[PDB]
Amino acid sequence: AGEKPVRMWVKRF
Amino acid sequence: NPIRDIQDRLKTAKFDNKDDMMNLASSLYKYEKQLMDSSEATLCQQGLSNRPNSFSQLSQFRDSDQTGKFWQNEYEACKNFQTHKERRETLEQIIRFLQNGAEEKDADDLLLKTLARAYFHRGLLYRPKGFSVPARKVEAMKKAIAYCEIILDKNEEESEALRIWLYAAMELRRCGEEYPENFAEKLFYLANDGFISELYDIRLFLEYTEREEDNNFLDMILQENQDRERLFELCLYKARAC
Amino acid sequence: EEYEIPEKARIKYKELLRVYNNNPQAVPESVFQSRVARENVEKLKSGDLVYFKHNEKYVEDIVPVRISRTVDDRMIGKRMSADLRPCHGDWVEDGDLS
RNA sequence: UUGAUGUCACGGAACCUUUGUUGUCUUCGACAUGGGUA
Ligand SMILES: [Zn+2]
Repeated sequence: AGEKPVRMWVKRF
Repeated sequence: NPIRDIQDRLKTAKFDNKDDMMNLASSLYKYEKQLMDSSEATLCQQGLSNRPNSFSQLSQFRDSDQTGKFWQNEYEACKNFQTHKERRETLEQIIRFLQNGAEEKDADDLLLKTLARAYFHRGLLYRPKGFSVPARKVEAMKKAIAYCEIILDKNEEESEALRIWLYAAMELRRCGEEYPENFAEKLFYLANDGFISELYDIRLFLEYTEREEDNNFLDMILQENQDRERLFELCLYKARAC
Repeated sequence: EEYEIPEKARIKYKELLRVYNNNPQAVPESVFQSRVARENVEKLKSGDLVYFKHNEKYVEDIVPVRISRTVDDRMIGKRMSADLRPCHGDWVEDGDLS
């Protein structure tokens, strides 16, 4: 539920 | 319509203004009173127009929030009713409505003056039912004294409160009761206040003379105009003065 | 860039919550229900992730998921003529008569 | 906590007056659900 921010890899086009 | 009166007060009402807020309170007070009585005005089933604006104005008034001035005008309506039955009934309603305000510590003197005067006038209207003086008449005159003494403690020389105190004290004497404790002191203060050119007050100054032998008020009595309705009272007063 | 939440949008969202919870056609399995329905959310708290619609400074509508319900911004009393409403009825305006 | 040759206080009905009343058919059909694809 987003209580702790998380870093993830995102790919866009 | 009491409701139509409230609606008109809401159209032109300035809350900083005191004249408008007195009229608005009068319309609100009158509407509530007609509801308690099962009068034919209770058949009005309509409501206030412009609800969002009417609600805001009414909500500001309740946060901004006189009882004395509304009821004072209700008493002045009593004094004009011809029949004693009409006056006795309306004095009944004034006494019961103003009893709550008298209990409050922060009680306006106008509220207390109106209630004491309503007790005195109701005391005059008690019809005897026996050989004895009515016990209710004595109680009414004593209650009027008690309310006036609330005002007189704060201000020992309140003009109207002294007169109502002295009116009830005289009627206690007429009922076979003795004068109250401070009758001599309350009577002296009204003499200091001045002279009132009213028949119902001249007799108070004559009582002052008979106790203090002060001649200043006597010549004023003898100069009264003789065009009044109760001429027999004035002739008796001048004979006492002469 | 932030937008303000008026009391109107909070009331609409609180109406949305009770619609999710009181669903007679909801799936019997609480795992298949949404987070709003499963945990029985009854108010909007800090740190909640939502989708919001805003105009200029203020926000308009709030939904918990991408495709959700659009709660009406008026009571149904405002959707009929004021003359057709009950002569003695309830208060459908803004603010509380209490 | 009385005073005395003098108390009808069993000498005095908390008494009198006010409708828990008013308004409401045990009635009934359209959804529910949030993405997925690129
Ligand atoms: Zn109607």
